[PDB]
Amino acid sequence: EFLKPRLVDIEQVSSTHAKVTLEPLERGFGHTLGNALRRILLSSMPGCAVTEVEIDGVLHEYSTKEGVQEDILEILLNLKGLAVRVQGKDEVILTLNKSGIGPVTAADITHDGDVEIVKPQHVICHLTDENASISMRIKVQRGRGYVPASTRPIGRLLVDACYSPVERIAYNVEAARVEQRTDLDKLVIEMETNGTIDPEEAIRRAATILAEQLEAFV
Amino acid sequence: SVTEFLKPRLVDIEQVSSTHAKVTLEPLERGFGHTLGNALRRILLSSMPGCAVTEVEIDGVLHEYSTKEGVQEDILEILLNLKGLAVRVQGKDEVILTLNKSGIGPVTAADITHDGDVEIVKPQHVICHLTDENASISMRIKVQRGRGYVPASTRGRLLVDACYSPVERIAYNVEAARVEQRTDLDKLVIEMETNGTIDPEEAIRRAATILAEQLEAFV
Amino acid sequence: QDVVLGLYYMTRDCVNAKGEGMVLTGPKEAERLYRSGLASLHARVKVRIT
Amino acid sequence: KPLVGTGMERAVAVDSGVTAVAKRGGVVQYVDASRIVIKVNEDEMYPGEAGIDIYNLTKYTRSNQNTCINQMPCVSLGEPVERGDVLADGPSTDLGELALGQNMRVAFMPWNGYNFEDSILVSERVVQEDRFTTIHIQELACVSRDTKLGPEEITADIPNVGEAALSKLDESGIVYIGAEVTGGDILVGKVTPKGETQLTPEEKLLRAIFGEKASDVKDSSLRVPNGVSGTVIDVQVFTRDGVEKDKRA
Amino acid sequence: EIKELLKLGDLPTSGQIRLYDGRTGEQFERPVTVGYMYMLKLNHLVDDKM
Repeated sequence: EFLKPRLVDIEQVSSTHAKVTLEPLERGFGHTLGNALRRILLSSMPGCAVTEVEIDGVLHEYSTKEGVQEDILEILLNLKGLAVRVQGKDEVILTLNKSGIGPVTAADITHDGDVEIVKPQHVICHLTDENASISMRIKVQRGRGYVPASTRPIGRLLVDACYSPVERIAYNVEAARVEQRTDLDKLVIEMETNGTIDPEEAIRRAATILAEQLEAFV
Repeated sequence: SVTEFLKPRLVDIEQVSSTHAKVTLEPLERGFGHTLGNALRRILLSSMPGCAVTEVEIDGVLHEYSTKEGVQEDILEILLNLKGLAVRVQGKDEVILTLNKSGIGPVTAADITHDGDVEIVKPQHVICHLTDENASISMRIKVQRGRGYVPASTRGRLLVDACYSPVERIAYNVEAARVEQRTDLDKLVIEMETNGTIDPEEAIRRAATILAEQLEAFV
Repeated sequence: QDVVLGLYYMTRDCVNAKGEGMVLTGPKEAERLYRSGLASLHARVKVRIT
Repeated sequence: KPLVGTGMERAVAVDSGVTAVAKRGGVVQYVDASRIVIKVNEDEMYPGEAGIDIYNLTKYTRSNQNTCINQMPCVSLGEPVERGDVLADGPSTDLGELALGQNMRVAFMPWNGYNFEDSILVSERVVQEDRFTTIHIQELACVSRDTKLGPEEITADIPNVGEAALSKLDESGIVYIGAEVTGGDILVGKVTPKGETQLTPEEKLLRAIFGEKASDVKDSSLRVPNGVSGTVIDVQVFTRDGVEKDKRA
Repeated sequence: EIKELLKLGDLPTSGQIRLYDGRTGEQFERPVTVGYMYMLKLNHLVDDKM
């Protein structure tokens, strides 16, 4: 009867994109599982994108702050790409306080050890003069998919939500000459995340989602 | 809150004669209709356990475009009829059945020797028409249990394309579903037609079991 | 324009494609073969048509 | 930055007065979101006056077509600049090259009829990246005039509407800057003594018997057009000579 | 020159690559033309027309 595939290798190429292996797979099941897992991963993976941002002297996102080279809109756009991991809390409020010339990066955020910033070098903005400072509050929540700010004080700036750690998924079906048996498929899934989700955890969540959806008629 | 989705239910199962059915699921999450339908279709028409006529030997035929006296159907047509001969067999993998008959008229499936544990699901399935008296059709059909569709092109004995999978046709049709407020959802609509070995619902549930078992190593 | 192109591509033949020359038991078998990837959409065959 | 251009993008961008072309070469002494200060080189410096160029970038402002005109600096601190080089790039420009749109990955094939005649099928990634998101600035003018039956007033005491609808207004009856208004919201609620007629003794007695305190003030109350949302970025009050400008003004 | 520049990269000289269907995961025969084209968002927005 059917051989059950299992996770045999997690080949971490870089910090962001990994390459997991599922083996063994019968004829045809390789493509079926690859496409199903690709759709599930690209569709529904929990993420921790920013939701709201509050700068002290800013009333709306179409203004400017003295000494900041970037418009508030560009700051919000940069934050929208911030990759962050939260473990214990569904919702957290990070703080960023910086003063003096230089690139205000994601590493200037308050540590808050329960929250991990995967790209400390991710530039947020630039400060041009010594007497210019940015003191701002960022609201990071768990979620799923894409939640535009339009669907969901006069100082609160909403940034569109991008709760999707995955960025690219590609599955290849190769030949697995193992178990003294020929024409057994091996599914190599190369997944490029933003660094906030474990590839093994991502595959596990995708399989769990597919099984839960499949339980409706079994 | 970010882990539980809209788990669908079999909202409508409208059916026609037992070899055909139409199942409907709603409301599926955005995009899940296509993936579920594609996975089910692939598993059902590519890898489903079953048994069908694998190869038939005639007493006096050694070539595909051969001729027999007194049979209206050509070798091609009788091979086609045997291809659609739905057969159910017990745990035994391969079995050989014999068909012997003389006289003017149809040669139905029931005409096959009833001895053995092989069960015929379409007894009135026409295999051939023989029009004369002195000619007698004598043949042996070998049926094996397989894992989908295996064309005879994959390599006086005649090879028949073995269609092990019970399903004759399957097609999913993802449509638009509705919820209290959400609208960008899916309404999976499976339409199945089987050869009669098992019911369409049984085929769907077997495919779901196969997929879930294949995913037990991660869940 | 798109439907006619799709139908023109569907109903067409080439001298040699996958699953050519095999005899089919009906249109349902043809669709099963095409979806399963065992025969090209445009390959000369024999089909039992009613 | 069109990947496949023709070499005329830079000329078009520079010649049209949308960028901040450096009048004289020098070194960028200061640069923020709304200003550039270039310390001119000694070679190009006139005698006497000193002599550093100041470019005040035009931030978010309305165009004739209700688009957004916004100049963003394209230079950093201490970066040398030559004469004629772009310091800030206006709308539809990247590093001084005309960029009217966005370049993205396109495939030519029919797709289930969703690109049937001339339709385009766009992925959710295009809208996720907000690359074709546009800012449109819209101007709404409420004019209080001196009509018959008295003048018009910009007071916040709007009849027939609760305090919830008037929460976003200040004490002077004008919306706050930065308030997120949607269709139907009252931006500047003006109600005028130009209301309705006066009721004769029997008529007025009957009206008061019904238990209603409708006054001689009607509701004009400029409000956002239905279906239009956004954020208020500027409020300008032009007052005629001798009118006792209000607290908001 | 376009072919030469394509070959300088690891791209096919024909300008057409092989694409797979996002829904079914099945390869599209007849390799399709994929590139990078400059879309413009013209000032005719639906919400200004409805």
